[PDB]
Amino acid sequence: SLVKISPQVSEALSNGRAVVALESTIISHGMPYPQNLQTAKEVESIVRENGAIPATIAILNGVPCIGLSEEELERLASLGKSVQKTAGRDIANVVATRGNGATTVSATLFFASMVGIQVFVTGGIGGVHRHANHSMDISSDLTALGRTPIAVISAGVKSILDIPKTLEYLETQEVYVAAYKSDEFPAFFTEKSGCKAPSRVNSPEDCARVIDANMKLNRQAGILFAIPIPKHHSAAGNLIESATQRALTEAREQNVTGNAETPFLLARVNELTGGTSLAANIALVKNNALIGSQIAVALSQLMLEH
Amino acid sequence: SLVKISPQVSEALSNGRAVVALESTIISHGMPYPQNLQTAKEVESIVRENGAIPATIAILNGVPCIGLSEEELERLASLGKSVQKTAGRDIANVVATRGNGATTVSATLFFASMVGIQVFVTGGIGGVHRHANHSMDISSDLTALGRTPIAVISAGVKSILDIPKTLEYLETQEVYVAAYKSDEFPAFFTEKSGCKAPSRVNSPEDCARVIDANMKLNRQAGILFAIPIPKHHSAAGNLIESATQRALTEAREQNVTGNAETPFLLARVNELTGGTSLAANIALVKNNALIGSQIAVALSQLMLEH
Amino acid sequence: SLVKISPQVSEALSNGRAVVALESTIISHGMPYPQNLQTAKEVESIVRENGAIPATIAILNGVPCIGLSEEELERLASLGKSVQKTAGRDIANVVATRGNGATTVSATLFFASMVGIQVFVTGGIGGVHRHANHSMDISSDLTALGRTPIAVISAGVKSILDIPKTLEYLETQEVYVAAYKSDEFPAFFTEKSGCKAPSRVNSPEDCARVIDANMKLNRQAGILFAIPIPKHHSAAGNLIESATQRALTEAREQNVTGNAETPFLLARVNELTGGTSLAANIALVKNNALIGSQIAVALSQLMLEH
Ligand SMILES: [Mn+2]
Ligand SMILES: [Mn+2]
Ligand SMILES: [Mn+2]
Repeated sequence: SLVKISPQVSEALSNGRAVVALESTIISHGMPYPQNLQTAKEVESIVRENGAIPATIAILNGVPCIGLSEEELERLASLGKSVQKTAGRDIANVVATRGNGATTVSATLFFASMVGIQVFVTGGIGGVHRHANHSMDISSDLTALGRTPIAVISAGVKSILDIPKTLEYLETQEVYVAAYKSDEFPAFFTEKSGCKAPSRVNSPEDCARVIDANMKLNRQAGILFAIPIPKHHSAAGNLIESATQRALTEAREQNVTGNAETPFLLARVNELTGGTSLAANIALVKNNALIGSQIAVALSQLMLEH
Repeated sequence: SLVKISPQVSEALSNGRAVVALESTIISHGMPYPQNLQTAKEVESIVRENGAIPATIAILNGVPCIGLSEEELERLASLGKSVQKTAGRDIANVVATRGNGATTVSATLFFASMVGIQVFVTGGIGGVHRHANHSMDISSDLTALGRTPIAVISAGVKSILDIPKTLEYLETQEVYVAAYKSDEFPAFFTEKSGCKAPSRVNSPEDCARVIDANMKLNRQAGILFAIPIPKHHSAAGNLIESATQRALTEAREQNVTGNAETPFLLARVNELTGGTSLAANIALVKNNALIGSQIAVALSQLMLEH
Repeated sequence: SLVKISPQVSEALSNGRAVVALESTIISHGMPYPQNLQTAKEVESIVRENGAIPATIAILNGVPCIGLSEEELERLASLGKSVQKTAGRDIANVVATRGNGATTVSATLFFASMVGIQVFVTGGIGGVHRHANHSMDISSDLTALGRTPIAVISAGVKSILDIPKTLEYLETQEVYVAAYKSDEFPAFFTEKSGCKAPSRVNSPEDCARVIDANMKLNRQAGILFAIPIPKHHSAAGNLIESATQRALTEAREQNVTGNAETPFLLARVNELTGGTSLAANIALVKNNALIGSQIAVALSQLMLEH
């Protein structure tokens, strides 16, 4: 009764119809207003055009909202960076303080699974940070997915993170990880992570069959589908990856360590590449929304045929 | 039906009244009998005077007891160090062998949450040990709190442990961590850990609002509130911290490693400081009982107003 | 309705009678057909002779089977190595693709616990790999047991793995670990791991009392019983351990690291020792089946006496 579900989303959920959850970060960190709103509308339209209902999730004035109205999407967008970045562990505090929160992967998948949404489209997922051996800095996204039965549709893991260790951690958490139409696990900006995909899926229908099986089994762990960046944005992605490897090199040369390591890398990449990173992120989210919506629709067919 | 709940505690729980869980360690390792009993009575009295019901938890002759009678508290106290230190994973064995067990944070929070107690007052919580990178020695307290929806009221984490890594681990487990009336996460004996508080709460009512939100959301992860040592015991705490840093230094100089590392540190500190450590621990538990009881009462008001 | 339970197993479960779960690996990697089938029959017969019902678990043509018919055991055995090694996170994919899967400890304990089987006999359990500090390579067996209330009957952990870190990890996951009739935690092939047992049990009845307590408490974490290799196979085990320590030495000398480390060790041991490893594994599984069946029967008595 604390959570507000939009009528479009609740009616779809009642009848087993396709719903795609979305997080509130394309909005809080996009282009200058009202361009971030326009991007959010464009992503929701991709979901709608493919036959699913988009369920953008955010917290507004302490109210968790699953499915946003036009007014709510506008309000969220005009707030811009002023919203609290809200991980799962932050939800109760944002509710208690009646704040506005843009939910991360861990928080969004909590709310999506709470109400029975099976497919959550994101950009990337958090992971094991570089030099986690000394810091233990590991995203709660990985824990959350290990104990929430939901499918996350991502473009992989950023090379700023430790991708091999992220994959190992996901194995240990019992998360099924599959690359989409590839034997290589994608990094976010490049298809080349250097890591073999632990498993492979080749169509939205393949994906839906795995989700359907997971639901029928009542497993409490989730699924990560990783969709490699489209070749039409490989130039933008390759630029970011080149800048990232340069930043990593400069970081080593200047002995940047500890809590300053990750923010230094992020900082240096933006100077070299400006807006191309956001452009790549938007292209990735839009690709994930397309394939994620097809997965959700294929799943609703399997559910109908039960 | 295995667990025995005292009539005072069960009647309070039936009516949504304030209850504070307590562990059985102030007793098993306090001053010489009957001084450890007197300390336990003093802590329970602080809870009672503030309008809550104290629920001390222990296992006696294989019977988990939630809420102790006068006879039971006396019996437990006279046993002294003879009781098994009982972590969550030890409970079944202590029950099976019909033993006596003093429950740790992980075991106490299991029993407290089992019966619907929302607030558990402790001294400190276990954590990531120093050089866990080589040992993986990490307290089950952290795991337990990550999957039990209960608030633990603590004075932070001892500097004998690795506080930065403990904080990271708690983030990954989706535990909401907040310092009380400070931007700094407290170490146990000193307010100065060197780590920023990941979040802050400024009153018992703030705390209760977070717990209330967590309950309404049906989140399965818990909450750590960390209350800095009162200035009136900072001298005792500073002495312990000084002795701890000296022991850490001597440990490095004598290359103490592995399973001998943590017990060496504990051993050296006691020689230098004698009884002041226990005095500091008692002051901390009594402070946590005061604030914890106020939190529990404020929470019972929120629940009444639902 | 996706899972097929044999009539013998379902009738036993309905009436609280002794059932022992078994995994499908003695079969997929045993002696040349039909010798692997004969070994599987021999293990099931040990369970039957001791008064319990054997429940071998596998996935055949996408159907999870709990309890195999004569035809199914034969079919599984004739498939040999062609079956997918199926961890818990792989189950949904094997079901979705209608494949054949030999379930590992993590997958088998999921299915066993799903239907109410309390005792699962295996050979060994997976663990923390050597140099996990750099790789984070850790078996999902440990996670799975930390959140599944079932008893696993094993002969310990292989010295190819990092046994001290595996024990620490199990503590953190809240898994009760006990050595059978010893103060030393067994390695798989040798009773000498160099690690003290965190706890000890001295009879099948002791084991059953712990399981019974765990069930009554409704704890969601499981139990690992580790049974040291019988002295009558210590020569075979000692040979394997000697070969393992030699392989470890050669690995260090040739600087084998990363993802090549574990497979190199496994590879070298087989060249030096040929079939004695399988012989030792079979002896261990058969010993675990004997004691595991006694535990299951003793537990069914406790349940009858409730
Ligand atoms: Mn982090
Ligand atoms: Mn420990
Ligand atoms: Mn592994």
